[PDB]
Amino acid sequence: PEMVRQVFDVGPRYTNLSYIGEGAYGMVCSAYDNLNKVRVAIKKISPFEHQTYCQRTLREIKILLRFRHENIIGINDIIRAPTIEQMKDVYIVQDLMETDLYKLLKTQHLSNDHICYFLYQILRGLKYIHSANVLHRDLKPSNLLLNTTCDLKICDFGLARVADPDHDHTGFLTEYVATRWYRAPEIMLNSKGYTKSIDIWSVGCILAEMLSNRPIFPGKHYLDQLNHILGILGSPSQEDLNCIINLKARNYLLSLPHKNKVPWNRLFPNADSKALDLLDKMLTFNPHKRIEVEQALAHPYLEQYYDPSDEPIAEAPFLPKEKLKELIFEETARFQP
Ligand SMILES: *[C@H]1C[C@H](C)OC(=O)c2c(O)cc(O)cc2OCC[C@H](O)[C@H](O)C(=O)[C@@H]1F
Repeated sequence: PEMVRQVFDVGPRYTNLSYIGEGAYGMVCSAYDNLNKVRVAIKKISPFEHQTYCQRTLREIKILLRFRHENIIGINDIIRAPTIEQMKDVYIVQDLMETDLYKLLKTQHLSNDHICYFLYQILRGLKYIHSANVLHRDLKPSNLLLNTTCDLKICDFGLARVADPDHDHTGFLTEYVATRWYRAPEIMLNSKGYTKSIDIWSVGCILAEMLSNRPIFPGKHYLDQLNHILGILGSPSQEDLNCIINLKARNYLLSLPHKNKVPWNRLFPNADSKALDLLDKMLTFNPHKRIEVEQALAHPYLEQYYDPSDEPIAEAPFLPKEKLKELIFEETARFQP
């Protein structure tokens, strides 16, 4: 088997490997597809020792095999051993992109036209995801891939879940898995992240980061994340506080000194005014007042791209590790000769 840094056993169809980056449970390589005569991306996954890893791998495979959308990366092939006894790793083959938005923002300033086009494609993909009753729950620059002509695709459904708004309520300061800087304020107050507004907040954070090439809320631990959010949004209104019935969460907010809102055009003096208007509506403190994906697509900032007939929706909306390995084996059987 061909080896990189680690067994990367994808031959003989896929040859001439090059290291790219990292997935959750293994590395990502580029390779030559000898059948299709094009280079592809391959992610190695080794989840079978841990139950939670098998959960993350199975649910992502299930979601991506049903999804078909121009702004969501698809699974072209899945490589694994012919038997459950022999399969230790799984390889996911996907289109080879040029970069991810995290790396791009490290060194490239975006024109307003690029910001607009990137945001349009994120929301177009997100409309499809949400139309399937699915939440991505970990949107961030490193999970957005771009090709050489700036077509954008959403990657990593590792933390995705079916929406469950009737069971979203939780206590104050309960732990959360998704990446800190892109967490909506209600995660730290009273939300399990089971509603679609959790994704819109992350997109708002991504928009702000495209405007300035730096994360807008770079919190350095759990409750510090809320410090950063309130430091820019200012203190929540009485009405928004009244929507927080949990006493521990509400009294925490009531204990804070008053904070003024920082105007978006002071933070982003170069930004298009329409982009800042949409940014404000995505980074709304109250999740029930936060703009939804279809409203965001219809916002004037995105007028040159908006076309609901060309923004498709899903046709079909949505355990011991040994049973999960068996389910992963079964879910990947369609790609076997
Ligand atoms: C999803 C992982 C897929 C395999 O990533 C890619 O396809 C991919 C690509 O085609 C080109 C480049 O330059 C990077 C890349 O993935 C980078 C890894 C990414 O930031 C996350 O860690 C992922 O795993 C990704 F969402």
